[PDB]
Amino acid sequence: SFFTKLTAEELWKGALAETGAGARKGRKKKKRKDLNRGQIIGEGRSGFLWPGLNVPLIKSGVVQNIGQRSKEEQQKVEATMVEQREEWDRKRKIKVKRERGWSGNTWGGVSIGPPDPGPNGETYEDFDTRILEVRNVFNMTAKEGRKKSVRVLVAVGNGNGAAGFAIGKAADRGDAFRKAKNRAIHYLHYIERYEGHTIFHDISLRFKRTQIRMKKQPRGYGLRCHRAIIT
Amino acid sequence: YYVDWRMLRDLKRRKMAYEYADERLRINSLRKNTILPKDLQEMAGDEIAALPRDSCPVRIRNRCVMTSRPRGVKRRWRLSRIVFRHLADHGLLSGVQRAIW
Amino acid sequence: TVNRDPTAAPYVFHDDPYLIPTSALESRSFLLAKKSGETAAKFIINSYPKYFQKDIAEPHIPCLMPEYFEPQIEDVSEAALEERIRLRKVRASVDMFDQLLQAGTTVSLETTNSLLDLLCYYGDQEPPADYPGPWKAQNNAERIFALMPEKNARSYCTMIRGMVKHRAYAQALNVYTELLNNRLSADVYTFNALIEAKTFILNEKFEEKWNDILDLLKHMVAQKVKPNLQTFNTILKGLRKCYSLGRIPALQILREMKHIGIEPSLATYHHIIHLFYPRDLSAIKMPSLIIYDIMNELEGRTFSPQDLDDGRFFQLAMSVCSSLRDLELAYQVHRLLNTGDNRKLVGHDPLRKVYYSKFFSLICSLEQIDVTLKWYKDLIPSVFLPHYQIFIGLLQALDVANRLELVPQIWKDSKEYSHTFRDALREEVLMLMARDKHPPELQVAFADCAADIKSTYEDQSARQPAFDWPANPLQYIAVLFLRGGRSQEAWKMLELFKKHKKIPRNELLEEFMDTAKASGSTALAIEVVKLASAFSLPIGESLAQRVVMDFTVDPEQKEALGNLTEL
Amino acid sequence: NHNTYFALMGNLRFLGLYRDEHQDFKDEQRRLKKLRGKGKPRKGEGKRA
Amino acid sequence: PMRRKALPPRTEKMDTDQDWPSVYPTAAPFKPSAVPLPVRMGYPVKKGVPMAKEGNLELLKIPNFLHLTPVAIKRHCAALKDFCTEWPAALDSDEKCEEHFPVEIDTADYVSSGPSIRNPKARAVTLRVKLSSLNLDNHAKKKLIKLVGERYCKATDVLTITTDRCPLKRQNYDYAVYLLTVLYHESWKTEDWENSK
Amino acid sequence: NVQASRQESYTEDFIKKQIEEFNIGKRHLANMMGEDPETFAEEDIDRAIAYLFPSGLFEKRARPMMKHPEHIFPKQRATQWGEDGRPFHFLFYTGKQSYYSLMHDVYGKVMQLEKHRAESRDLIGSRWLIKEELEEMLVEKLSDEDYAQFIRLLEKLLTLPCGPAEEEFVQRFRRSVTIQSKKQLIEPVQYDEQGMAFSTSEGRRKSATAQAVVYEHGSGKIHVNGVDYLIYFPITQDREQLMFPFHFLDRLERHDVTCTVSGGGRSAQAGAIRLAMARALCSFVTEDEVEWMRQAGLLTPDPRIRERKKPGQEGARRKFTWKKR
Amino acid sequence: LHVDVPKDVTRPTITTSDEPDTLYKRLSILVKAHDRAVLDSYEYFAVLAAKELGISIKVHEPPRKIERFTLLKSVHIFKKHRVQYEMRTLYRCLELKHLTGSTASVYLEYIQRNLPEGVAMEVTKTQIQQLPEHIKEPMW
Amino acid sequence: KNRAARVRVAKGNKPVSYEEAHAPHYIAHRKGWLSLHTGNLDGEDHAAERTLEDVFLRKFMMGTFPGCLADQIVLKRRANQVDICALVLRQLPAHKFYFLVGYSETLLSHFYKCPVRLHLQTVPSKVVYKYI
RNA sequence: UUGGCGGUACUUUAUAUCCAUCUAGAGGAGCCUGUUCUAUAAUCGAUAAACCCCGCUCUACCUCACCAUCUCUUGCUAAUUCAGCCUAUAUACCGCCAUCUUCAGCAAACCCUAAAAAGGUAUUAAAGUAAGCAAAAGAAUCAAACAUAAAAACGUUAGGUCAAGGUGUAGCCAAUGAAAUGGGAAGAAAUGGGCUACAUUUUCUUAUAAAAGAACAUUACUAUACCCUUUAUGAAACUAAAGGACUAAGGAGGAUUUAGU
Ligand SMILES: [K+]
Ligand SMILES: [K+]
Ligand SMILES: [Mg+2]
Ligand SMILES: [Mg+2]
Ligand SMILES: [Mg+2]
Ligand SMILES: [Mg+2]
Ligand SMILES: [Mg+2]
Ligand SMILES: [Mg+2]
Ligand SMILES: [Mg+2]
Ligand SMILES: [Mg+2]
Ligand SMILES: [Mg+2]
Ligand SMILES: [Mg+2]
Ligand SMILES: [Mg+2]
Ligand SMILES: [Mg+2]
Ligand SMILES: [Mg+2]
Ligand SMILES: [Mg+2]
Ligand SMILES: [Mg+2]
Ligand SMILES: [Mg+2]
Repeated sequence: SFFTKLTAEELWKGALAETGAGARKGRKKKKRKDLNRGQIIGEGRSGFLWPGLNVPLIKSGVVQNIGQRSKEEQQKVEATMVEQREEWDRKRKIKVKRERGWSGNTWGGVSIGPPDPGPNGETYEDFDTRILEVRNVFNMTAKEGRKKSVRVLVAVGNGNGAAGFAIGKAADRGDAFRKAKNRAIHYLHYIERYEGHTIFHDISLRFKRTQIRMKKQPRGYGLRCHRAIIT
Repeated sequence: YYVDWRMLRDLKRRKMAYEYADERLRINSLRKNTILPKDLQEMAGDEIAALPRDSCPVRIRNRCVMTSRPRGVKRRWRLSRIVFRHLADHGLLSGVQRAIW
Repeated sequence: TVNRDPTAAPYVFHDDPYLIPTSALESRSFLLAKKSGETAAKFIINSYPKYFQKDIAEPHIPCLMPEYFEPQIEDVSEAALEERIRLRKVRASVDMFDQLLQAGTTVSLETTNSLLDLLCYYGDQEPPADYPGPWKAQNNAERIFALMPEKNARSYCTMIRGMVKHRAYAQALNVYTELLNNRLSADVYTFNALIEAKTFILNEKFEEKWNDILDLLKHMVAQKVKPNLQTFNTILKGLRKCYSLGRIPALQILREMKHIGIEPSLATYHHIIHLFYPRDLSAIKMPSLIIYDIMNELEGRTFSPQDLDDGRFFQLAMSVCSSLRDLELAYQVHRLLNTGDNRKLVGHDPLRKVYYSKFFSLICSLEQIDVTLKWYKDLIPSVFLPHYQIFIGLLQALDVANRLELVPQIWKDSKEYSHTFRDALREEVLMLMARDKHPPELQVAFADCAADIKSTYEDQSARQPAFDWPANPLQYIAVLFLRGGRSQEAWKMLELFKKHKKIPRNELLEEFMDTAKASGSTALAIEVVKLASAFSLPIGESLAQRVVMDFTVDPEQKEALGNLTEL
Repeated sequence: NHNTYFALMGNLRFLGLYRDEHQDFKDEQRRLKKLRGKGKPRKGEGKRA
Repeated sequence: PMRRKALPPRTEKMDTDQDWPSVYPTAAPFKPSAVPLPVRMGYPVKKGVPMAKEGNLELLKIPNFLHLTPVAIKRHCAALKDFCTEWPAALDSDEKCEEHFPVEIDTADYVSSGPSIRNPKARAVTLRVKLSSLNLDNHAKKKLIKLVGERYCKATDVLTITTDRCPLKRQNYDYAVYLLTVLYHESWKTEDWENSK
Repeated sequence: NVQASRQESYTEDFIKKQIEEFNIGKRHLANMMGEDPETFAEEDIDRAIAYLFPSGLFEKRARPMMKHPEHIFPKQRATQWGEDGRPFHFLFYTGKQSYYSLMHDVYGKVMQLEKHRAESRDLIGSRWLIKEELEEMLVEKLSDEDYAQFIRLLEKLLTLPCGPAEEEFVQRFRRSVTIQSKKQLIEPVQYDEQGMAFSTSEGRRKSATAQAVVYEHGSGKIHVNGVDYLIYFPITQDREQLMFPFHFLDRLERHDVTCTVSGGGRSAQAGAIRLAMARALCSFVTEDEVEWMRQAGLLTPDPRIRERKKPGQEGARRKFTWKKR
Repeated sequence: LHVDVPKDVTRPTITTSDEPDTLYKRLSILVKAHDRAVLDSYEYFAVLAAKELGISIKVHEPPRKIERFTLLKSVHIFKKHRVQYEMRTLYRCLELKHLTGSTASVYLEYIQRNLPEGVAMEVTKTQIQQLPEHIKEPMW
Repeated sequence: KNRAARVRVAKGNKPVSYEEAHAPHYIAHRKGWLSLHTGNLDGEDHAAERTLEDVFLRKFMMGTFPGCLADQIVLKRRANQVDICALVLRQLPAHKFYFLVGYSETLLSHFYKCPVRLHLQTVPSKVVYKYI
């Protein structure tokens, strides 16, 4: 019946099944598609031509009249649209370059860009941000049981002596990246470099239970340090 | 296409009752009285019985015109309670509002 | 009670800013799209009638039901032929008529005449229609006419009319001769076609030709047939060919029209005007005065459709007024158009825009600017969306009244009517604004207008790969910026003369120098010298010497200025 | 008349003057299902002989 | 092929001394581009003002009276005066009307929205006459009152005949007049069985 | 991840244009309604908009409005610092510059009164402004603790010797309590064709409504709906309810009442008459007596009416039996 | 229009017949609507129109009617939980007096053609006529 | 919890129109009725037939102007005249709207045997009452 | 560390509510109705609070989805190797709700911590801030208030509903589809809710609920059961009402439990 037909928004809402108990139960998956994407108003399977809707209203000074395409002409148009569908579908398939950090499946050592502009258009394009750890911590709650947050440790620096770090926590990873990235720009140390390429002297220290033993080295020695220290 | 095969059977019952309305009226009148001989009344009792069963107007059921629901219908709109609430709760019925008092 | 809304588009067009027709081309295109959508619905209704058959309207509305044009009577009988004739199918009716003759079944003479009417009127061709013609010697119409056993006056008359309609003048006249030989009598409609035939045919001698047409009129009285309006209108329409010799005959006809009791219609005067005021009239020195008498005769009268040339009258009358440069007469003609419902006879799409365009142009030329602006607001856009030349006439009128303060406003109006990118219009606006000096406030307003007209050139340049900045607009836009507190912008525009390789004019160059002296900026003064050197203008050297005396030049400036002087 | 509405709107959809989001949705589910090999069998050739 | 640009609203060109009846000659929907008023409608959000006219569905949902303004109604009624006819001056009171026109015929019309103009209630007609206006002898009035039963009201002395049995209103109207004529003539007739009361 | 429309703060040029469009709106609305623009007022505007845009929405905030921009647009708090960035007020960095600027003044006043050194009830029947009113005066938001402290400081000022300057100051924060006149509205005294005085009043109990017509002089003859009161009211308790008004004022056998009660039952009709007689008898008693009636319950309408039944419940309050488990 | 104005606007032809005109002693117009404000605006338009044509009019508000019904809120079970709906009808009665049949047709057309959407009219004309000529004289 | 015609809260990024924002209990209080006919007034007939026409007329306009509707349409019945007032986005060219108006009017006048008119107010984009 | 829990103390608590107080009930009899059980060739769903006069504001045929028998095979539509499916999964969903609940929170952007898994209040103030949703306000019950309704976020119960309709996946396509006719039974059974009675503040009659005259324990009170007649609806009485007699049990109900400010 024509009266039991529902709109596209309501059809995809049910079919996708995003809302529901499945989402909280961790449940490739079906992909929403727009069916009006390539459809032109006035174009039908029968191939009629409607002046002023899907064809020119006047052609070479002649007022057009209603017409229909031949079976051969319509078959071409139908096949042409089928091709245009394949072209659009292929676009989604493409996967493009990114750079891995310390490992392919880890965020550690991945550049996420500069911090956001400041209050008075203070750009930080000369600063780069690097991820040092991404953790999925959990807090038990009565409402949700186990609730998950993303704790991200990032570092920032301009490669010219100024650097800082911060931790950002959120429920979404993208938000934790923004929080840490813009927080770290507020904790910028200035580090003294001997001739711009090394530390001024050997440095040994213990921070809590971590021990670090740095050594001053000549030019061309390169960075021979923990991957995080290299970052 | 109608909503379902049940609405289709109901539609045919409604169109066969309209065809047999005068006939079932004239014959049934001969039975609903005490003025005519009982022999005629006993015979009219069978002429009305012989008519097709779907001519009988008590086999019609009022169903929601849009969902074909047999019960829960409101006769002024011919819609089920579920369909009526969807149109009413969206401001699409002219003058229907929620009752607060 | 209600009158036309002066600030609204015609009622046909949708009342939305996005859907209001900006130009005259969109006006016709928008209506054709509306008519096209109406035809798309009527096609679906007439092709799937089973879905448009339930009738829920009390009283019943016949005009909202599906139409059926194909015969539904299958049996081959005189009645079935009558149906096809009523439906106006020409080929199918001929087949069933021949089949009736093949069987030999009787066919009524009246029914046989209804077939000839359809064939004669449509000239053997199926009625024109839209969905997914000379007379032919061997055709169904003439063949059926011969097969007819019994002939009557109507039968011959139908042939005479159909032949004349389909340009068979010579044959039609021959058919009339037979009607006289049979001693039958023709009707008024047939006499009108015969007169239309003699006129269309080219006769060597006018005097013979006129005496022939009169002979048809004399036989109209012998046969006790009284003439109608069309009869006289047809004769006058024929007389428009002989402008010189048709004047005395034409007046006599109109006098005879009143004596008979036929009332001259707007069409009847449309022909007398054409005959007395030729469009290609070399003798404009002393035109005729008849137009004044006609308007006096028709003053205050109301007219109704009674001919097919009634619409033509109003468009022609205004044209004669514009030729005579009489604005009082134009008001009388327009005043006649407003009486009663005469507005309905202004004309169709081709003639409606000519009448008002001719009318408004005459107002601007010969009317006070104060009144001219009243007419401007009333007619536009409600009546007609004018072409750009109308605005050039309005702008020129403002210049002649010394009211150039309104030129910026006219520009804003023009943009709504799709003249934003019109080169001719943009050049007129800038030219008048920058033709002479003005008080500071007016110059500032003109400068804002000049900036707006500059944006049109700029946006057009960006969109189009190949764009040329016309030289005169560049001078006008630059001068206006200097005069209106936009000198900084004018210095940037100085570079555009070199980018587009346009030769700066001597006046503009010295104007830039005058402003520089007041500013006291030697650097800016030297900038003018740079451009003069580029185009090798002779005055450039004199201008460089002028800078030397106007400003104190630093030693660095002396070297830089000397280089440019050498260049 | 449910037959008039369902038929009339179907005819309009084939003329390009009406768009049925529901039908276009179903037309693509059938297209995809046929590719997967779950399409409707032909009559008389069902799984049971 | 850039997108089309909408023109500025035509309210900008409207003078404050315009002929508004011409702007809205007949009932039309609210057009924000034709109504030169800064009207706002909508329950405002916190720290917000009511919504503006452009794109306002609530203003569109209103049956506006812009076409009916005090200036229009007076200009309309001035034209409609030629249609009207003058009530006879002599009939200055209701009692005066009962004297010369004792019969009251009630007919009802119904106006609704829909494709059908048909209403079942429009056929009914009601005749009301006072027995005092009728020329009735002492015998006749008693016979008229017994026959009509509850149609007669002693308090008001009014006979009410309501006829809806016939399909059309012209038939029901003629039937009620017929019912009165038969009752009147029958009331005057005296039957022999009446002597046994 | 905040992506919602920001506050569309209204600049002075914005509100200035909104006032020019409103001024042009009035001239058009006046021309539509055929009135004179010069005299057209806010009251006429509201009436015109209600005619031209009939809306029957119950909430009147949601109805069409063509009001002055000042009334609709909230007053924008002005910038608190200049171009150099220096705040205009010395208490800007407190976060409540206006609350603390006011508390600074009142504390300085208190100190001078205490250093420098009669009945304090200069104003009576007044209240301290509520927090919402104070917030408007300060053009800022306060907490409940901020209001409580402000009042305590103002009270201390009143305790101390106060010159006329202080009395004017504390006046600003005292709002005249519009104590309602909880007193009877005495009815007029009409006169009949005979010339006797009589008063009339209506009464409503439950669904019953009565219209009594007490007469100044009578022998105690009460007629209800043209019937006697012993006949109409066969129950003693209903007659006692009619006795209560007169017995209270010791006016038995001195008035003649004519009642007309329609609706309700026997008890609801006696109660409606009791109120109708009490309100009519007010015109024939002293003002001290009228207060005696009002304070004994004779002049108060009874608001107790039957409560609607609830869906899913046996009655107004009765519930369905909670089924055994 | 500032300068361009119609000259002699065409007006409909009204021809006086020789038939006598109907005489309506009363003419009650009961308008109904869900909205009170629409009735107020229509009442003003109708009363103004009557006063401009010379008709005598009175207006009152018959008591409003509210029709309420209950439905089941859930799609399945949960009987005790319901939802209630109501339809409100409001009335304005325009009682006209002493109208000829020509005045009542022009007035009713003018006000019926301007009847807002959602508004229903119930005209109740009360004609007054003489007695039937047969009834006038008793005939045996 | 009540789920009827309530556009639920998200994270402040969901634009909602005035019609969508208000739940059913605000009908006749803050928002009016989209259709106005006389068929639900007391002592009036043909409510069922007016209601069925509304359902169809709304589905017809959605398909005939696909993606071009800014808000729900408003249906106004006066006498036998039907008036459709639709807020439409300015996506389509101007001439296409003239075609669809002529088509949709003629088609619906021959389907319901009444005079049907289409009134289109074009908006630059959907009007957002609040972000919820 | 956070949550949860504790037959761990401490303080404050529910407002027809945990106990207590008050009134009428339920639990006993008779019936009406749901459910389970038993059972039938013969649906489905709900089935602790939050099912049990529930989906049904409603089943003699129809409704109907069930069982038995016979029959149809392009089998509603403009077209379609297509139509149709009350076929499985509510643990894929939309839609529309229940429950906590008239509970007071929820989520977004920030800021702070000798590091942060998380936490963030003190008013004579000690690191928290400023917007959104809910509550509040407002509107409705046509003066006023109060009250009652309505409203009530995020979540909890993979809560309810593939049988309102729609729909993802899987399945049937001479059958899991379509249609006709006839059936869908009952109970020494348990249980939930209702109705009526058990009487004297009662029974019958006139009245109008005031008053009066009779009745008043073996059938006096007391059968909406069974049975017997008549009427209403219908084609069909198997239904409902009204009379008639027949009349059995019941004598205020064990623990226990429901509702009412
Ligand atoms: K669900
Ligand atoms: K089957
Ligand atoms: Mg890898
Ligand atoms: Mg189905
Ligand atoms: Mg039934
Ligand atoms: Mg109770
Ligand atoms: Mg309790
Ligand atoms: Mg059955
Ligand atoms: Mg069956
Ligand atoms: Mg099945
Ligand atoms: Mg679930
Ligand atoms: Mg609850
Ligand atoms: Mg309130
Ligand atoms: Mg609330
Ligand atoms: Mg479950
Ligand atoms: Mg289940
Ligand atoms: Mg009693
Ligand atoms: Mg029977």
